[PDB]
Amino acid sequence: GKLKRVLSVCPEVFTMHQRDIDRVVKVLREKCLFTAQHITDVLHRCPTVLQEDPNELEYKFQYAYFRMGLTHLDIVRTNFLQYSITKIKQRHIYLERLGRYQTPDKKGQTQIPNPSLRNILRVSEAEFLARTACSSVEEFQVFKKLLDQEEEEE
Amino acid sequence: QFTASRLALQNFDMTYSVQFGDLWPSIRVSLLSEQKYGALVNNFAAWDSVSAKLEQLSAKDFVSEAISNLRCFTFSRGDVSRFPPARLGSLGLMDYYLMDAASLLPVLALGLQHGDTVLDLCAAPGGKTLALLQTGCCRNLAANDLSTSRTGRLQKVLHSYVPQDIREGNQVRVTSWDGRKWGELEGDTYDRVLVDVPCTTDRHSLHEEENNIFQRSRKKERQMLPMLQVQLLAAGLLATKPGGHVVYSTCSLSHLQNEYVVQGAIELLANQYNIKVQVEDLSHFRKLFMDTFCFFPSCQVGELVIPNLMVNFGPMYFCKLHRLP
Amino acid sequence: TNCVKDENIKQIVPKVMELIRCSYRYHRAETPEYCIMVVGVPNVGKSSLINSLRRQHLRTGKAARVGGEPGITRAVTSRIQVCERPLVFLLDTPGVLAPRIESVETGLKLALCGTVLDHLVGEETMADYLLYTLNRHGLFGYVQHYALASACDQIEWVLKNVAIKLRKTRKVKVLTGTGNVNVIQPDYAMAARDFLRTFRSGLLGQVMLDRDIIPA
RNA sequence: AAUUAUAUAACUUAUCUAUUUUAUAGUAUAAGUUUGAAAUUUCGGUUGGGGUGACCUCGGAGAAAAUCCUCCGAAUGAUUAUAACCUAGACUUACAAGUCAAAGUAAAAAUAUCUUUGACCCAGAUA
RNA sequence: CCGCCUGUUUACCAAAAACAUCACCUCUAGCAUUACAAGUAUUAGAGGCACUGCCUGCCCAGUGAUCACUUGUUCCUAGGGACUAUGAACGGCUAAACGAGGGUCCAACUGU
RNA sequence: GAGCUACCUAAAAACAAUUUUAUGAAUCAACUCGUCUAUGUGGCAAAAUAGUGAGAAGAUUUUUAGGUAGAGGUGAAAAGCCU
Ligand SMILES: Nc1nc2c(ncn2[C@@H]2O[C@H](COP(=O)(O)OP(=O)(O)NP(=O)(O)O)[C@@H](O)[C@H]2O)c(=O)[nH]1
Ligand SMILES: [Mg+2]
Ligand SMILES: [Mg+2]
Ligand SMILES: [Mg+2]
Ligand SMILES: [Mg+2]
Ligand SMILES: [Mg+2]
Ligand SMILES: [Mg+2]
Ligand SMILES: [Mg+2]
Ligand SMILES: [Mg+2]
Ligand SMILES: [Mg+2]
Ligand SMILES: [Mg+2]
Ligand SMILES: [Mg+2]
Ligand SMILES: [Mg+2]
Ligand SMILES: [Mg+2]
Ligand SMILES: [Mg+2]
Ligand SMILES: [Mg+2]
Ligand SMILES: [Mg+2]
Ligand SMILES: [Mg+2]
Ligand SMILES: [Mg+2]
Ligand SMILES: [Mg+2]
Repeated sequence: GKLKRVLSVCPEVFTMHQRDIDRVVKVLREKCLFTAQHITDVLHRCPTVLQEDPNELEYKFQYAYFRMGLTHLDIVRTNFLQYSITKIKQRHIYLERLGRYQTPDKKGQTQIPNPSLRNILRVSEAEFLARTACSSVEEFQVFKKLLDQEEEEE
Repeated sequence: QFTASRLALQNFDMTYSVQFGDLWPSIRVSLLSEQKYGALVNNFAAWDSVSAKLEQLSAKDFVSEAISNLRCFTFSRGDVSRFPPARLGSLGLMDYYLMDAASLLPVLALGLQHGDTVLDLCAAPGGKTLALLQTGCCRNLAANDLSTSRTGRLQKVLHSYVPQDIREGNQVRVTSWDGRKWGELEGDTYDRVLVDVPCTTDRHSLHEEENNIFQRSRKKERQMLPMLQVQLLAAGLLATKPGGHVVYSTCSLSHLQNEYVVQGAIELLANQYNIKVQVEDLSHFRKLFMDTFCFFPSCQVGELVIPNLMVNFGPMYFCKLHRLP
Repeated sequence: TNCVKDENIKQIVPKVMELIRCSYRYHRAETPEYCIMVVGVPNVGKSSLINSLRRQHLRTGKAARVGGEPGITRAVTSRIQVCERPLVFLLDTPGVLAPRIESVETGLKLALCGTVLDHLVGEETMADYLLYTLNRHGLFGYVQHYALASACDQIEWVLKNVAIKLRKTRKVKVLTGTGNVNVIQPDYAMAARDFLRTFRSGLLGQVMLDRDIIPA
């Protein structure tokens, strides 16, 4: 069954050259330090990762590992890598600046309970703003444009 | 080892969260987000020219719309478009000054009347001085700054914008002396006086790491700020003539630095010097500029500018004080 | 509060924070880290309270050595992390009893609670007070743990029976008219030590010492 | 930490083979790229014990030619009538660096006006 | 009080609460002629950690029910297709037994 | 340089008596170790003596020959041991 889902979402898995597959897998092993079982889980759960180029998957994983304070198990069980970087940064940064999210410190502790990763990304924008952040849709659109300008300067 | 910016945010969350309650997040994100600039024309050489080009850029003068002689162009609500950098005009004067729009509100509320004398107790580079000296028609305006390096900036701005003839005459007078001492020097001299006391500079404090008031070494000065602010406000209150008007301006959101300082100055002046200061209502001010500004009205004395992502023109606190005698 | 079963240990933090709110903080006003101190007479569970809070909020476990004897924690130690979200810190201090114990009865009542090392008050004397209080309160639960039939009011008699139940004997020098002779005897001292232990465990009944003198 | 890193491990291009209609595969080597087993070298100064903050060069001002003595600034710009070359004699000065300047000649037909700092080597840009 | 236990250690100032230890857990590896091993996932290697039983419960789209719509993810252009298909982290203690371990008490005993 | 010591390989050896649920069980020799005290401190000894103690059929102890070598070896990690 795992092959069936992979083939449907990513028909080019067989066609792709050896180098492309090895680089994606090697990034998950050497650079992302995922266990053997997790590599199968990520490939099966989000087949599009193979399409995603290297050095961009690594950035997304490090974004969760360091900036969001997530663990390997959380990343795999929530299909974090499935989502696009733009959606991750827009929603996470909005929550962080609002003060409703906070990085786990060295001790591993957070002063405020962090919203569940399923609430941050999986849910719709309307529910995400209304429930997790309790903001207005207009502000989020303005923030997106403001964030976009900063990336260009970055 | 938290940085100076980290401490500033850490302190603000502890206090401003209580003061502003549910509104602190919206303010918190807005402060961390990029600021919104409002273009102010130089009148003078390009009194018409700059206005036409800015209108093509879709920026609209909020002051002119509010009236519906200071005209400041700002973009529409929620529009993130920036302003092109100011350029030198044919006559040798700069096209416009790009500054925080809310910084110009205290000047607009000072109610300058023609043939008046004005003092800026601490206008280091502030465009407040430029706005006052621009179309104010105030005879013998005076500027004083504690520092000399920032005093240099003020002359730079005046030179670029103010024509020599206006500045050449003693009608503009720049000084570098203690503001509190200034009260004794010139008592009951000036009709209108603007006092912008040193403030915690919340937005700049978070963004800028260097010369941040929240640094550990400068803790002594940071704690002493409320005392110093009261002294400067009292000195200006002494300087203003009988029946004069003064406005106390502060950038921070702290209740200690906004409401207590003004009332403390009134109480100190009422007792030691036996002078009564009666505040002037500014509620109508909120109604006029609500389009281009959002204000937290609960404040007993003064008007506070709250930064929101829709209108990121904060943070500013300004209270108008009229000397009854 | 009960610290072995972690009962009512959630309510402490909300109340503790509420008190700090109403009060002032002055020098530490800007610090987001809350530190508080636990003090009391020895063997009251000060060190237990620290661990019990640590696991109810921080969920890490035991951080202060806990013992069944008075005077285990010797000095004011460094800070120990106890909570995370409020972030309160607890300081642990050695138990301090008193310079003077007011009434001697006040000192007996504390000896029964384990606050006083029974060896500088006398096991036998403490045992008599325990029997005296246990009989008045009607909690005749020591006549079933130890078979005592009708019960009694003489400490020597009850101590005799319990020593028999536990099959304990000593060689004790008794002083008689013709000289000194070592005679095998039932162990009254060991009986008193064990009799107090069962009281401390709680199997002899629920007792409120202050019920009689200070009912208020 | 700085400098390296054919230890391994990957890759890419050559080279060499086979095949192949240009493709594949491989590879006694060379050149790269990624990892780092290792290798080499270092621990400025002023700071009761520390922790911490700081400070290290020069200019302005008081004490008055001392100080862990007390203050303000600078690593400037603005302003322009654009401010040459050559040459007595002096200042200051460990050295190095830094100042003032008659005469003569030459441009023009009043100087620039406000009031500072980085050597050598070595790299740049040009006619 | 500490360590499960028998063991081990600083030859020559530390024998211990340290190390090891059964048990439990994590990670790596699908394979042969010199170790692992003449072995093959119930195996082997690397490492962590008292076990035992008892608790807590991160978590695993929603809404109408094997089922319909909104989501989610991708594309084609805000429209249109394509596709979803028990248990983490932890704890309080088997609870005994054992010890030239570290504290304490009673009895006896005594030139301390 | 592994005739000491650390670990390993090969070939060998020793363990009385007394109890026991039959064993990294118990008591206690030989044997191995080295707890505590006194003596000794150029000593009998460059780590001993005298008592007192721990284990003593086992992860025990011991003998012979071989092996691993300093950018290293060995280590039930004391950064311990390798004349
Ligand atoms: N039954 C019961 N026993 C408790 C409770 N709390 C503590 N104990 C018992 O008390 C002892 C622990 O006390 P402890 O925490 O050391 O107290 P302390 O005051 O901090 N010790 P010290 O005398 O050294 O200052 C243990 O015997 C423990 O079982 C409780 O709530 N109930
Ligand atoms: Mg010289
Ligand atoms: Mg001349
Ligand atoms: Mg042991
Ligand atoms: Mg042992
Ligand atoms: Mg030994
Ligand atoms: Mg030794
Ligand atoms: Mg021992
Ligand atoms: Mg020893
Ligand atoms: Mg251990
Ligand atoms: Mg021992
Ligand atoms: Mg005795
Ligand atoms: Mg040998
Ligand atoms: Mg035998
Ligand atoms: Mg045995
Ligand atoms: Mg023995
Ligand atoms: Mg034994
Ligand atoms: Mg060994
Ligand atoms: Mg060690
Ligand atoms: Mg060590």
